[PDB]
Amino acid sequence: KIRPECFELLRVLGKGGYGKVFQVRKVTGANTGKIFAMKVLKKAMIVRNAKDTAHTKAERNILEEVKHPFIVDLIYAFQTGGKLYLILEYLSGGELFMQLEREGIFMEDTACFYLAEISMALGHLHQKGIIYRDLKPENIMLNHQGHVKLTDFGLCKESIHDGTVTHTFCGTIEYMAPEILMRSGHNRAVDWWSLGALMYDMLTGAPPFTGENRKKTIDKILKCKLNLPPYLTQEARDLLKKLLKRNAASRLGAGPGDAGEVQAHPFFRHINWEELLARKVEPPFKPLLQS
Ligand SMILES: CCc1cncnc1N1CCN(Cc2nc3cc(C(F)(F)F)ccc3[nH]2)CC1
Ligand SMILES: [Zn+2]
Repeated sequence: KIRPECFELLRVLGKGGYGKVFQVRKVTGANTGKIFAMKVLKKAMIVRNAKDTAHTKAERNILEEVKHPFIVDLIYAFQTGGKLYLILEYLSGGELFMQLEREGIFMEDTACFYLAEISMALGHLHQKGIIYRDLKPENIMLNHQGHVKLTDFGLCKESIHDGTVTHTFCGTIEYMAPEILMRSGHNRAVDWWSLGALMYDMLTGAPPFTGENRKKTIDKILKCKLNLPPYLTQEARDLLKKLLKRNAASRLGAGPGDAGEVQAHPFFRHINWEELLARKVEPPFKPLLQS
């Protein structure tokens, strides 16, 4: 019978308006001593909002259904009279964002590795009719070995909440597709845009469309006049041009082949997809080894 007293609170990993994420230690039952991450959501801050209650139920359902090496695992889920609990696998490798901050710019082979693993998580989700929608570096974590882990499937993590309509404008919009920003309707092609923005950020040190303020940034994304730096490889530039297109339906990955279309691009010519999925490829960075 899984209950809050089954877990010892160790430390706070994140604090938002909707609740906290803890590192926890299981203290009862078979797994005694096992370390997990625990997300604790404030019911009363959710129960009033309609789209927030829906999103809370969706995260629960997605994570329980999905089993994939590059997507964070849900272990337990339970409720009390005021809190929702999610017990997820503890991931010790930090955020992808931290590795990018350390390095400034990734070498092509480094970027290629992360983008390739991401393309597989993305492909798996699309098979199940799930859309990720924001591939900003802070949404991607690394496991203890340094392999990719997609992890934001639930409520906005912020404390302030830009307006009270949606949660699009609460964090950075620098990796979101134009059609998300316009709310004109969208589909899985949004994830391939976003993979392109993350790629551009990895290879140049900054996202493709950044302005002084939020309005100028939005305007740059909608205009979608891509500036390809001339020192990227021919392969990297060709993939970026194909991912970062205003017209969603013409992006690489947007057709019937989905991840298959992106994976067949020459930028990924040195990737063995069976060995990658099996995690037999050594990551460029091993967080346990880092200082
Ligand atoms: C649970 C997956 C994970 C696994 N292992 C180690 N670290 C992890 N995370 C992944 C998520 N990450 C960012 C974060 N998400 C948040 C969600 C909230 C919410 F309560 F929903 F509002 C609050 C603060 C939050 N901070 C914190 C550490
Ligand atoms: Zn928000």
